Amino acid sequence: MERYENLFAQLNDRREGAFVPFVTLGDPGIEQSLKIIDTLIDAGADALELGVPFSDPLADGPTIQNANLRAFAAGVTPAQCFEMLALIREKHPTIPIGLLMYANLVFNNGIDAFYARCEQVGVDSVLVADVPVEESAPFRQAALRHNIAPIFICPPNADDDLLRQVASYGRGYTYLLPLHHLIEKLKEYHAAPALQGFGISSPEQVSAAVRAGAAGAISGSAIVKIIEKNLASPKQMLAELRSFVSAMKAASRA
Amino acid sequence: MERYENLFAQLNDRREGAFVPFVTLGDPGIEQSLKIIDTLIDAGADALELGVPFSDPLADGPTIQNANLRAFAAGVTPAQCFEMLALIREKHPTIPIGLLMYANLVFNNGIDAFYARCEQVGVDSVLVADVPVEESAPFRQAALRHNIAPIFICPPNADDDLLRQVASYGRGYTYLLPLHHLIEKLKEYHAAPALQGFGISSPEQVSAAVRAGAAGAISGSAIVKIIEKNLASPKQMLAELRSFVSAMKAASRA
Amino acid sequence: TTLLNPYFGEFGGMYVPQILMPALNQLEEAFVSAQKDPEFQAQFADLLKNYAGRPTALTKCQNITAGTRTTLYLKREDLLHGGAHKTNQVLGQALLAKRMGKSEIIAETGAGQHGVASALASALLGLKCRIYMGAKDVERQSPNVFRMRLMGAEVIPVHSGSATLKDACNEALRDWPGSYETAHYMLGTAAGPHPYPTIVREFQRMIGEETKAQILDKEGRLPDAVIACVGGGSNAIGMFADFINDTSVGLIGVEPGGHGIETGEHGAPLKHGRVGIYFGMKAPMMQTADGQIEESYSISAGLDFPSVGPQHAYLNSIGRADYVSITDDEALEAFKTLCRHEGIIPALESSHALAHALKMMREQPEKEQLLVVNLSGRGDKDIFTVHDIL
Amino acid sequence: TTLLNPYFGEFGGMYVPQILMPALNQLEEAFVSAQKDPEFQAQFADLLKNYAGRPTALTKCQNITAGTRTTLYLKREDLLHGGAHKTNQVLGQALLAKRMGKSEIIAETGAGQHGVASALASALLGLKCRIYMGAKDVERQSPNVFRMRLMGAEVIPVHSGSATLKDACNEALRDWPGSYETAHYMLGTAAGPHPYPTIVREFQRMIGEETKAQILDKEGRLPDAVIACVGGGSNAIGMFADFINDTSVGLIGVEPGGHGIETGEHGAPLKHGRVGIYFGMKAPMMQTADGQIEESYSISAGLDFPSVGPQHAYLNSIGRADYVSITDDEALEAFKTLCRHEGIIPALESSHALAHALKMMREQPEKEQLLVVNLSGRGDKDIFTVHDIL
Ligand SMILES: *Cc1c(COP(=O)(O)O)cnc(C)c1O
Ligand SMILES: *Cc1c(COP(=O)(O)O)cnc(C)c1O
Ligand code: NA
Ligand code: NA
Repeated sequence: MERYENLFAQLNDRREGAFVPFVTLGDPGIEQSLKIIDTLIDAGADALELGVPFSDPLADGPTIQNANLRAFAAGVTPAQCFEMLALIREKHPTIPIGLLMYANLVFNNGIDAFYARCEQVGVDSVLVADVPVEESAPFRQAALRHNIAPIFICPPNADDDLLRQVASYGRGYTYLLPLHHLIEKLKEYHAAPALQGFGISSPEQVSAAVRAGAAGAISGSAIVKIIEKNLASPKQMLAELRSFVSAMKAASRA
Repeated sequence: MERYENLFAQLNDRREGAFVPFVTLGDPGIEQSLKIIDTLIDAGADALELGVPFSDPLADGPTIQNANLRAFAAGVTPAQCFEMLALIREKHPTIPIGLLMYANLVFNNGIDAFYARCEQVGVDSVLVADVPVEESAPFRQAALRHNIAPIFICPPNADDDLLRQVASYGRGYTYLLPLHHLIEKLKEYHAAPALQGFGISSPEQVSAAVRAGAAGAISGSAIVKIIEKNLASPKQMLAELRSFVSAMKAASRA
Repeated sequence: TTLLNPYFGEFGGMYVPQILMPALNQLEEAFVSAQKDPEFQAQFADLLKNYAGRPTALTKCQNITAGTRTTLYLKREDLLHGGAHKTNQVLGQALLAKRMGKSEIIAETGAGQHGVASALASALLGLKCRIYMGAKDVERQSPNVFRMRLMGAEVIPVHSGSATLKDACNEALRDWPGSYETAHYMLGTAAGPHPYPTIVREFQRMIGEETKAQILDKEGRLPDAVIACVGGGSNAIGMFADFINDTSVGLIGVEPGGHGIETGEHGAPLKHGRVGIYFGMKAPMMQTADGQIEESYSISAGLDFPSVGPQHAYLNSIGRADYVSITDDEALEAFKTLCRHEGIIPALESSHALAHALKMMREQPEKEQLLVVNLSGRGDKDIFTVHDIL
Repeated sequence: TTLLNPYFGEFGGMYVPQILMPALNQLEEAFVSAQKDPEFQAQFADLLKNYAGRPTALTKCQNITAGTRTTLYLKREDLLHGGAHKTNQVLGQALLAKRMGKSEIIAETGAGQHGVASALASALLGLKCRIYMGAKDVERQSPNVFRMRLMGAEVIPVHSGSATLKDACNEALRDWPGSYETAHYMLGTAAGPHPYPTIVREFQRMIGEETKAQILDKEGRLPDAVIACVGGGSNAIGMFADFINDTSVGLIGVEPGGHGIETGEHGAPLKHGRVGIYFGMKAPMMQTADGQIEESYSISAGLDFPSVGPQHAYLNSIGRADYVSITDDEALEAFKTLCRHEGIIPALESSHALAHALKMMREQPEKEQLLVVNLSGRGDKDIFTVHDIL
């Protein structure tokens, strides 16, 4: 959690939004994914949201489903992913790193065990895609005992009881899926700062998210379509991911 | 009918049984069948029992069913059969000629019409294979108005009421399917003289039929197996039918 | 001599070789005796209820009829065990064969549903069943041939004549004279020599008895018309019998019109053939001009019997039932309408009955009319024929 | 917040993305309301009686059991409309979707019988039905795919992950968050997120209620054990529910043992897998050692769901039901025994239940025991699989 509090304080000293790309760990292979992620960071990502491949991603669309397919075609497992993470962290001490997990992968060998392994490699938050606030107690509690921020989605028609639980229960940031109203409620309830997610796919939505009052934006699958499109030239794939991230981050600046 | 009364009177002056072969009209073609029949007669047949090909011969076995198949492969129809018969008769004025008919072929165009056509070409009797005595009235009556003998099968377990109707209703001969008892009953009821049928396939059964007291024997399908076997040499087929008939008839002699 | 009358006006009779008369007289004796025997009546009722699953529903089809003043019910013999109504009268004839002390069953089959019926009844009741099936039909009915064998029956292919249903009916009639002391001939429609047209009507008449009590219950009055397809006539005479003395009720039988009557490739001998004598009886037949019997054509394999029961020919001749025809594409249309508007896949035999009801509604859509169609079986078995055509 | 409890001891729950919670809460609300509504109860009863053909028979199998002191009845959900018990709970969930004002149905299917069910109910009740089916399963289930299309449904192939049933269940859960204002998710077993395990039990519980009244009638006492196959758990929990509080009655569920447990190619996660969280619920799953979900193997395509309902896992953990397995060749043996000795072709899913009853009789043939097997569907659809193996 610490690392996101530091980040948002730094961004706010600059009057600047955060830009957070998503990618799947190991897509399209481990060594290639290590270089895409060092590229996102060098081009200006403020934090990363990283996916572990899971056989049945019932809350993802086609782009992501095909990311997991490429990762499993390369042999990628959760174990390999935790190795990956420890390297990313050793190379980059301050950038916040979140995971996007399916429940089974966290409950597998023991939910406390999972949060202790994220706390050992240096993950800062975990969003579990199929656990709603109503079922989240063991997840939040275990994240919190291991200094990991549990992140929750605040869906678009969130009624007021849901607002208040997402504010009470989340830490790090609120994954926000009329906007100006969702956002002002979350601040009223003292929620973690809000990142707009979904459809963030060009510079102007970054800018508009910050201007609605969100702390930043998350690009849930546009980084992934750039890999998918450039599979035949690793070098060209890096370049186009540098170009895209550079401009999204340009847009968060004041 | 006259011609069978004359025949049995002649046979009885000689203390001799009758031998009556069956064949299908047009098997295996019209001109070939005309020559098999002139052969049966020249070799000593005392009367003929002739089949008209019918699509569903539900009271015949395999040998006969295959005879009708060959006849239909040659185009044979009931009309052609009546032409055939008129030629046989013109060539041979005294031999009795019976038909073995299915009901539909007699009822087709009018049962009186059928018996008048047999009376015009010179048939002397008709056995209809699927009409039992219980349904025979229109058949017998029409046979009788046209001087044609209606023939009935006296089956092997014929109870006494059936004996008496078969004796009352048949003329020409009784088609007989303990023997010495069936036969003595038929004579008691003054039935038409009895021909043993079924399985008459070698000389010794001719002789034994006459010795049980029957007037003769009918070879229901052995003549047909000799055609079936010799289809590839018409000349050899005639010879073997002459040999077989000559010996069956030898056996009826006293 | 008989105990009951073998004829329906001019149609019917016992036209079999003399050596089979004792089998028929014995069977008529046994049946009259069973119909007076309440222990037999209870035995039959109980297999039909706890084995076959009677009574079967009467379903109102409101989506089909919307926008017209037709109300249509379907009597659901497609929910009977085995999928068609032929199971009711095989359980009755099996129990009659046990009553006569027999241990063996003979049966004939065309598309194979009577063979399947007769094999299930023999399996349940401890009889050894052999089935004659013309060889062209065995080649085209694998699923049916293997169900009969799964159920223990001997399936004997018949290669003579046309190698279809009339040819196996001839082969059954050849076997039975040598075996009738221990085997029963389980004939599979309301046709053939007496006493079969009577027996099979009486062992199917509960379709019509349940229809009457179910319609009275649900609408308070009898149907305007009850409509059934006619291959040899058993499901139709089983729906009609209880309504014959209710003279306001229309009885309508529908023969297969195939490619069209005027093409000559159909199966409608009652209205389009000519009376002849074959299979044991005098009745309208599919036959050539000089008297040879021919086959009936339909897209529905089950409407293949090339004559019709003699009670149908009698009720047409006195005008108490009317008979019509429906062609292959009329049947196919009604089978698709029923699947998509009611969720019911009907047999393409039954589809012929539903087609004619759908024309009675669509030609005069404001005529108030209460119709029952006998849905004689289900149509799982037709879905690929209906696949490949379309 | 919920109105009813989502868990059965530790199993169950609502593990879905947050944006789907309003769909589940709305559906639980509607269902509680319908279960108190006698006009709903009459509407359901009437389609089950006059459309689906309830009640279904309970048949005594005396040939099977001869020579032993086992009496075995079979509850005949194979005579229900569509051929399997899955038709009872789709007519109930369709009526619940109409209660909520919805006009569209989503459903998932493996071997295709739930797709066929859900397409017939949507056709009869005026809903527009789309069905997800993994692409490997569409390729191997043509007859089912075409019945769904004959009946009007849209069939959408799913090519992601393993392109089988778990993959279409994922695709249904992807669609529903964008469409729940007008579409109902008609889940096809007693599993998945709350309230589905409850709803589907309550819409199948008439199998067990009719079994109790029918056994009391015919034998005067309840069964020693009632036996049902367990793919995801709906036909089994529908036979067990009315008997749970009758503590003398054994409840036995039988999972597919495939090639043999010890081969690892089976479908028995309740006794042989490991609790995980997937599809909405915490329950035993077929899964790898690091948590990826895998497929269940059986010769029977319908026992393919790779988890089990959470009420089964709860009733095993407290010992009120027992669970066992039966392998492919045990099932195939019982399917042949039933065809040849009783004239009944059972589904190879049901065959698993009958196999285990046949072993309870044959290992201890002088133990007096009154057994009911739920014969959850018919087996026309298996005759060529059972053809080609043998
Ligand atoms: C055989 C069959 C028919 C035709 O025979 P009938 O004797 O005329 O009833 C009709 N419907 C089905 C489902 C059949 O199997
Ligand atoms: C689908 C099916 C089953 C398996 O599903 P459950 O939910 O376990 O009942 C069993 N029998 C038949 C006939 C089926 O179609
Ligand atoms: Na006909
Ligand atoms: Na399972």
